[PDB]
Amino acid sequence: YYSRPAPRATADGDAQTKLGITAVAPAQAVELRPNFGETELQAVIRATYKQLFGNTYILEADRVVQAESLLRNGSINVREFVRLLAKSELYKERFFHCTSNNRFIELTFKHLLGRAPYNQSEFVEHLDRYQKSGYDAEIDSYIDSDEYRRVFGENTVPYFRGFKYQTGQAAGVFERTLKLYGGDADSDTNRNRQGQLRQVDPQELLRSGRGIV
Amino acid sequence: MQDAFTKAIVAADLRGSFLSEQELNQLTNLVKESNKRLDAVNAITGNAAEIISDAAHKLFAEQTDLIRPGGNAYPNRRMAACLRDMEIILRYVSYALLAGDASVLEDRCLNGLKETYVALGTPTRSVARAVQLMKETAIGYVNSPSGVTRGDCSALVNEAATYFDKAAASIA
Amino acid sequence: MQDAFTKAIVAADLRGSFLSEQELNQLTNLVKESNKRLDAVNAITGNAAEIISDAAHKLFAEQTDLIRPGGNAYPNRRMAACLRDMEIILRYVSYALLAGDASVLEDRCLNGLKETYVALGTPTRSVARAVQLMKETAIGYVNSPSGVTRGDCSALVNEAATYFDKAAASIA
Amino acid sequence: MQDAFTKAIVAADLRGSFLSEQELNQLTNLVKESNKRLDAVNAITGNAAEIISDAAHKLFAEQTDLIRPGGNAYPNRRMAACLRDMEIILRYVSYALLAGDASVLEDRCLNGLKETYVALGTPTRSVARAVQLMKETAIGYVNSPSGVTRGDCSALVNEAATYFDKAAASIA
Amino acid sequence: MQDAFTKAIVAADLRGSFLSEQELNQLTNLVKESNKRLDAVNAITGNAAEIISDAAHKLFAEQTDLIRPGGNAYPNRRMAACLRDMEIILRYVSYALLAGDASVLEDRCLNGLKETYVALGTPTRSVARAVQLMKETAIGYVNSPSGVTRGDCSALVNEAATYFDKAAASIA
Amino acid sequence: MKTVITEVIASADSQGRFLNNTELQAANGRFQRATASMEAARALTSNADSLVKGAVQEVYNKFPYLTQPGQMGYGDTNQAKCARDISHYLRFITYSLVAGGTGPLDDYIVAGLREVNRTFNLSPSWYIEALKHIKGKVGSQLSGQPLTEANAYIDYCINALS
Amino acid sequence: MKTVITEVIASADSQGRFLNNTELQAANGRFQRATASMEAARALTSNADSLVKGAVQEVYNKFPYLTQPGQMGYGDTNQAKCARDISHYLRFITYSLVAGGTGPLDDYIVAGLREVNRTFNLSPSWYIEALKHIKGKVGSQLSGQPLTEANAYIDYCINALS
Amino acid sequence: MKTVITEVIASADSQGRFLNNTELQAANGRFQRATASMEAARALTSNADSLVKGAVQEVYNKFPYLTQPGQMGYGDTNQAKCARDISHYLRFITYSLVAGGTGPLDDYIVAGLREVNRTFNLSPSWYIEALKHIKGKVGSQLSGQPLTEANAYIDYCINALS
Ligand SMILES: *[C@H](C)[C@H]1/C(=C/c2[nH]c(/C=C3N=C(/C=C4\NC(=O)C(CC)=C4C)C(C)=C\3CCC(=O)O)c(CCC(=O)O)c2C)NC(=O)[C@@H]1C
Ligand SMILES: *[C@H](C)[C@H]1/C(=C/c2[nH]c(/C=C3N=C(/C=C4\NC(=O)C(CC)=C4C)C(C)=C\3CCC(=O)O)c(CCC(=O)O)c2C)NC(=O)[C@@H]1C
Ligand SMILES: *[C@H](C)[C@H]1/C(=C/c2[nH]c(/C=C3N=C(/C=C4\NC(=O)C(CC)=C4C)C(C)=C\3CCC(=O)O)c(CCC(=O)O)c2C)NC(=O)[C@@H]1C
Ligand SMILES: *[C@H](C)[C@H]1/C(=C/c2[nH]c(/C=C3N=C(/C=C4\NC(=O)C(CC)=C4C)C(C)=C\3CCC(=O)O)c(CCC(=O)O)c2C)NC(=O)[C@@H]1C
Ligand SMILES: *[C@H](C)[C@H]1/C(=C/c2[nH]c(/C=C3N=C(/C=C4\NC(=O)C(CC)=C4C)C(C)=C\3CCC(=O)O)c(CCC(=O)O)c2C)NC(=O)[C@@H]1C
Ligand SMILES: *[C@H](C)[C@H]1/C(=C/c2[nH]c(/C=C3N=C(/C=C4\NC(=O)C(CC)=C4C)C(C)=C\3CCC(=O)O)c(CCC(=O)O)c2C)NC(=O)[C@@H]1C
Ligand SMILES: *[C@H](C)[C@H]1/C(=C/c2[nH]c(/C=C3N=C(/C=C4\NC(=O)C(CC)=C4C)C(C)=C\3CCC(=O)O)c(CCC(=O)O)c2C)NC(=O)[C@@H]1C
Ligand SMILES: *[C@H](C)[C@H]1/C(=C/c2[nH]c(/C=C3N=C(/C=C4\NC(=O)C(CC)=C4C)C(C)=C\3CCC(=O)O)c(CCC(=O)O)c2C)NC(=O)[C@@H]1C
Ligand SMILES: *[C@H](C)[C@H]1/C(=C/c2[nH]c(/C=C3N=C(/C=C4\NC(=O)C(CC)=C4C)C(C)=C\3CCC(=O)O)c(CCC(=O)O)c2C)NC(=O)[C@@H]1C
Ligand SMILES: *[C@H](C)[C@H]1/C(=C/c2[nH]c(/C=C3N=C(/C=C4\NC(=O)C(CC)=C4C)C(C)=C\3CCC(=O)O)c(CCC(=O)O)c2C)NC(=O)[C@@H]1C
Ligand SMILES: *[C@H](C)[C@H]1/C(=C/c2[nH]c(/C=C3N=C(/C=C4\NC(=O)C(CC)=C4C)C(C)=C\3CCC(=O)O)c(CCC(=O)O)c2C)NC(=O)[C@@H]1C
Repeated sequence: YYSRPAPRATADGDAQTKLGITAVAPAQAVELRPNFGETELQAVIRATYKQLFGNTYILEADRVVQAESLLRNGSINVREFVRLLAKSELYKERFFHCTSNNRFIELTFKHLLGRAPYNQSEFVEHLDRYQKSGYDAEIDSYIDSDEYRRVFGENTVPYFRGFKYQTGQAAGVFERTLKLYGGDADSDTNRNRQGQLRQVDPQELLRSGRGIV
Repeated sequence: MQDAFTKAIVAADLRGSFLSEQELNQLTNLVKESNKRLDAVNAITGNAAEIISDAAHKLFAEQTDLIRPGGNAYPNRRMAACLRDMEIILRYVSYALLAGDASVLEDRCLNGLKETYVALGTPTRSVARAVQLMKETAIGYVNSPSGVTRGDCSALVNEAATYFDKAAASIA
Repeated sequence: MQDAFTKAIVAADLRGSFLSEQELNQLTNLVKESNKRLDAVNAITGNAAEIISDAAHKLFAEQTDLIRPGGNAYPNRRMAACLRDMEIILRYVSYALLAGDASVLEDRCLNGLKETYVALGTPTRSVARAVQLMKETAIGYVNSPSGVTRGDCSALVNEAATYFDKAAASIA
Repeated sequence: MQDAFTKAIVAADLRGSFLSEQELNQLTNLVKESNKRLDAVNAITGNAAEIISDAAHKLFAEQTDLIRPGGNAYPNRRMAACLRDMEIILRYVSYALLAGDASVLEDRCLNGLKETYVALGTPTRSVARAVQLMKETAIGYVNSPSGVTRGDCSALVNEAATYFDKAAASIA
Repeated sequence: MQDAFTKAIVAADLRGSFLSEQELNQLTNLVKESNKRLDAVNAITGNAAEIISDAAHKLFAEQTDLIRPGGNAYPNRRMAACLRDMEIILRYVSYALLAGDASVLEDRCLNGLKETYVALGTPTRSVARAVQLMKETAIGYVNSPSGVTRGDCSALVNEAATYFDKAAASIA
Repeated sequence: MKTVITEVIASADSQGRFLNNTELQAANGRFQRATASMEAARALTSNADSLVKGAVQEVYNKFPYLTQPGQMGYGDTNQAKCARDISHYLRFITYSLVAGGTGPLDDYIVAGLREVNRTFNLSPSWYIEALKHIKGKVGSQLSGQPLTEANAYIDYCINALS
Repeated sequence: MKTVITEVIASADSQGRFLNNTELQAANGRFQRATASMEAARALTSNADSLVKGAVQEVYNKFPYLTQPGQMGYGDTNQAKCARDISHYLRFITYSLVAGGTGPLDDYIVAGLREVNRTFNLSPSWYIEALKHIKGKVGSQLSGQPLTEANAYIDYCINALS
Repeated sequence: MKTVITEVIASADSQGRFLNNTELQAANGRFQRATASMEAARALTSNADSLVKGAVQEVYNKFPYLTQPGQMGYGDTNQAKCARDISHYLRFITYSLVAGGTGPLDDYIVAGLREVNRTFNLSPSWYIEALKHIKGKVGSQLSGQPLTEANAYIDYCINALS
């Protein structure tokens, strides 16, 4: 009696595999170590490029050789490597110049922290930041922020934190990130028909609190 | 965020007006109850672990299938999640109770919870049930403490209920 | 991104052909106007602060309620947001004007703008209004400068207008 | 992830039971074929580069327009992406073949692919074609190796096919 | 970073003064040479690939051990690095040449380069050599173009040299 | 909005923990104080108007030239505004007292203060005087803790303005 | 420091690419312009002083009350400062013309402008007048492109100040 | 697409600022140069064909064995392709001149160049010759700046190919 196939009889994996989030859910974390083999280096590099650029395809010409060398000497940590990629023509061309600032913020949020944006205020602090100071100062505020430091603070490639309960999460990340992720073959792409557009609808943000400012 | 005080303010602001004397008297009295309010919260926090433990036992006695192979609370990993969730909801409820306002609870905790549960395939109904089971146990403590000055806590008790219920409803 | 030149190229590319001589003559002419074009831009940038300041004053004289409690430009932070936005739009417009193409404006700025405004509860109508108010003031400067060689800027002036208007329309 | 073994387990689990003796004998047999299975994989991997190279040539001979200005495989950048896609698909197929299960292929590789292709405007039909072209060439090698002990690989060959086809279908 | 103009400014600033007329005349004349300056740069950039290719060949003909097992340019991986490095240095040199100032090259590349090379076990000597080999080839082009207006480039040529040499020295 | 109560919740929430004794202690503090705070608010609310008149006025004495034609202080519209504004400051300081935190002040007034003021060429100085003059008057109608509270908040703005 | 030349180098460097035709075109633009720019600088440099006197002065006319005792414009120290400052602004503008970018202006004058001004209670307005008055005078000694250039930079500050 | 004009916009945009003098200077450069650029394009466009024939041809002289049976140069299909390709390269070079930036070249030709070439076993060398031969011919029909421009771009590819 206490052992009997339940009538639902869904597997453990089932719930993830049905959504297509099976790889990202408890994502694996890639760390660069104090002395690195030639393969660890090349894993880290592949993982960064895949996560920052959103599984969009980076050719052989697109790669940035210098940043990778500095990463090989030990002269920059992985966290610095991430900033160099993020502050780069190639990133800016894909997720910044073609989209709207509302679209970019949600992208960078996803790229540099696997979650989607928790609420409407997150858009206010990051849009005003951008008018006051550069793009660059904005990008820094992400890597500089404590949440980036607290998880994957140094020598760890950023990984999706969405799709798993994180402390101080808002509800309705889960759904929001599902709008952003959309499967292992999907990729956000500057160059698709109808351009680069926000998936996260603006009314669901307000659904989480909206204070004054 | 928001709470009882802040809220009343905001209202007042849109009228563009100083606070009504009547309105002050809401807050004035709200203050007076503070001490009661606090003890209420304290009681929950103090008994937290238990509240859950209890509720769970009852939940699983009722819906045997959850813990059967293929059910939603099986295997361990899932079970763990389910416990974790209960706790969270509780945590928020408490928060609200102190604030004297649902908001905090609605925004961080409830809003979009349903949809999550749907996508996962977790049965919303059962979740709701658990929340109630919790409710009852919790009130149990709020209402029957030791070493507190005896008096009437009903007002608070009911508000507590409401919070639990908003939870139950929105999840369900 | 894109601009007048690049655009024509792209078109040509899909046909698979060298640029038509006719088409060159569009660009050839475009070059000739450059100097005018530039000064136009320069005029906007030079007067930027003012342009906005002005437009705002007028906007608020008209729609008194925006600045009243309950309106959208109240309180301070909202007013600041509103000012900031106006400026941005302007910034882009200028960009376009130099490029000789709407694109930059459409893609960075206009795309999604309406819906944002909606979600927030910002009244799109008023936004549009502000854009126009700006338009007129801006043209004012473009068209009446000091120390510049006298000639006809109309062609540029109109294109400027169009940009402003695309803005107004898509927001509205 | 999943594979033949793991899968059978999971099935067994939902029934709530130890593995049927009958069911073991599926796996027992599966093991025996291993060696064949392996060589199959080895053959693909060994010839990878070529498989693709080949398939491509044929694909472009057929669908001339892809490589014409305005088509999907033009210019270089695009062409490169298309080769690369072909490789990825192949890679997965191989993986599956070893696992003895489609899953890996469906989840990592095919999942989302259609929609992507749509958004890009890439013509799904042609993609499917390419996959087949690959299929045939690949089987070619699997089935005609050198220095391997002679025997019957059909069973494996067909399963290989199926994988390719799941691919073709889901893309298309 | 810095360049000829900026530099002079900065100096002037610390004195607290407007630019001396004498000092202007440095810049005035610097401008005049621009055209020459530019073509110089253009020549390097145009021939880049070659410059390196060449220098390398010569470098390895001389120091055969670098390419032998146990040497520093072996195996492939290392060789690649070595080529890459040469190029970089070149790139920076060019930059300087345009700026009309050493600063950019030294700060971005040279400052710390020696020590790196040391820690790795790269023989700084050889690196320096390569830089020179490059120098000569490069000058070769700068100084012998076709279809440029004939005149004297010496002044620029020498400055070019110096840059190369700062490189050679700091590395060595 | 930042009040005592909201903050402790926030902090508790971030760490992912239940409200324990630590936070309640803090809360308690807010509630005990309230009695004084509340009193102060009742006092300001009542004399509002009079405070406002006095302030506006003051400003003009302090900066005569404002009332001259072609200036900002000149012509009724502006005077009306000037009044309004100070009334807004007055209502919000009262809100803060009651809310038991700077919160109301911060987002409603302090946020974006600078840029607003820059774009419309409102000189902080003015406001300040207004406030000071107020502070002085309040320094009669109130006493003891009630007073102290009133000050705190009034100042908080002075500092934000400057 | 941002000048045309520095920027293209920077951009080239970031991408990790040689300076190609694209950038040189840009450079060419600068240096062609320089001839006009340089001229303008020679003109400002020479009349510096006179421009400064005139400006400082102007400000006082515009804001009489400043010269009254107990104000900022009052007492020589302050006048000296006021002079100094205006001269500094002019010096950066001259530098920028020569450098061929806003660079010099941005780093000396603009960055931190606000907070300085806030903490010492310098009203932007003043500076502005100074500049405007200047602009007007410059609008005589110069003409054509030289003039245009001078303006651009002068304005750039007006905008930054406001 | 990278042209002078797009870049300055981009740079302006990143910093979040209006186009100031700095950028316009740069733009100006692009426009003045255009006249030469444009001329060059008209010249290449006209002689296209002839250049192409000559090039293709050259390649074969340079690498006789290609025309032998069982090789890549052999059989008309391949020759047709070879023609096509060189013609494509020429069209992009003309496009760049007009656009006033490498942009067009980068995106069509360069990006993905390597891998394409690898997978189909096209030897860069070939293309190169084609180009060189071209460069030589162009070195007659053009002169002065027009020429210089043409070269720059042609080379840019040589470098990318190698
Ligand atoms: C227990 C009473 C019931 C139950 C719970 C349950 N939940 C999950 C999985 C998740 N639960 C959440 C929920 C939250 N995310 C939030 O942000 C909040 C508060 C705002 C909650 C409460 C999430 C995100 C997950 C998925 C990720 C994770 O594991 O952390 C499961 C497991 C289902 C799965 O496949 O993941 C379960 C079982 N379900 C029951 O059976 C009980 C009735
Ligand atoms: C209500 C569910 C229960 C109850 C409560 C009750 N409490 C009091 C009085 C006080 N309770 C507290 C508790 C705190 N004050 C604080 O500052 C903190 C945080 C550190 C706590 C935990 C205090 C200090 C008082 C005042 C002194 C006292 O103990 O009485 C009362 C008395 C009525 C009042 O308004 O104060 C009551 C009724 N009584 C019930 O019926 C339930 C058991
Ligand atoms: C001013 C004329 C009107 C006004 C504006 C207003 N806007 C917001 C909020 C936002 N506006 C935007 C604008 C943009 N997003 C972009 O990406 C771009 C282009 C780069 C623009 C121009 C965005 C992002 C927001 C949200 C973030 C924020 O809050 O700043 C508000 C505030 C709304 C609120 O309730 O929070 C306002 C007031 N509103 C008016 O009343 C004027 C008519
Ligand atoms: C048009 C809105 C108004 C106007 C413009 C105008 N400008 C010129 C000529 C020139 N203007 C410039 C301006 C620039 N060129 C640059 O390189 C830059 C940035 C560094 C600017 C600001 C230049 C250099 C010229 C040429 C020389 C000159 O000043 O004459 C004209 C004349 C037409 C022509 O250039 O062929 C005109 C009409 N003047 C008006 O009347 C309009 C109100
Ligand atoms: C080639 C046989 C056919 C073809 C394919 C094609 N694909 C793209 C672009 C993309 N393809 C993918 C797909 C994947 N990403 C993955 O990770 C996987 C496996 C898990 C796949 C299969 C993606 C994401 C892109 C975008 C890449 C990017 O943005 O850099 C193109 C290029 C289209 C474009 O405009 O970029 C092409 C051509 N299309 C054909 O015409 C062939 C028949
Ligand atoms: C099938 C497509 C073709 C074929 C295969 C075939 N292979 C064997 C036997 C073996 N092949 C291997 C290969 C491996 N074993 C390993 O451990 C590894 C990885 C390190 C490899 C590559 C081995 C070890 C064996 C056993 C000895 C042997 O090679 O003969 C058979 C024989 C049947 C059997 O082993 O049960 C066959 C048929 N032969 C063909 O002609 C098919 C087209
Ligand atoms: C070639 C002429 C000689 C040579 C070079 C060589 N270098 C390395 C390793 C590195 N090269 C560099 C240099 C730079 N990286 C940068 O970012 C810059 C600009 C600031 C430079 C100039 C660095 C720092 C490394 C390490 C990172 C990497 O490997 O990419 C090697 C390989 C040695 C090793 O163990 O890494 C070599 C061979 N040495 C020779 O033999 C030639 C004489
Ligand atoms: C010096 C290393 C060799 C040389 C150079 C040289 N150049 C000129 C004149 C010019 N050079 C240019 C070139 C450019 N101007 C630009 O704007 C750009 C980038 C887009 C370049 C590359 C120009 C335009 C001129 C002006 C006249 C012309 O038609 O070239 C000279 C003549 C002196 C002068 O400065 O005008 C010289 C000597 N020629 C040699 O023989 C040297 C070996
Ligand atoms: C009083 C010391 C001086 C004065 C005031 C005055 N104010 C304005 C314009 C504005 N006043 C404010 C201030 C606020 N509005 C808010 O929403 C808040 C926060 C709740 C405050 C503090 C605002 C925002 C404006 C600008 C737009 C508007 O019209 O509301 C003016 C008009 C200036 C102008 O139109 O440019 C004046 C004159 N008047 C005096 O006599 C004193 C010098
Ligand atoms: C002139 C219109 C008015 C005036 C001005 C005045 N300024 C100060 C003090 C400072 N002014 C500045 C400005 C600058 N210092 C710099 O280094 C730069 C950038 C190059 C600038 C623009 C600064 C920084 C100060 C602070 C202290 C100092 O003297 O350096 C005063 C003194 C005010 C005080 O209390 O500190 C005055 C009066 N003087 C007048 O008469 C006009 C009203
Ligand atoms: C000419 C020097 C030699 C030659 C060429 C040749 N090319 C191919 C195949 C391709 N050539 C290209 C080139 C381009 N197509 C583009 O879209 C672009 C960017 C605008 C370029 C540069 C491409 C992409 C292909 C591959 C696909 C196709 O068929 O077009 C071949 C055929 C190789 C094959 O394997 O089929 C040949 C032979 N022919 C000669 O005679 C010279 C040796």
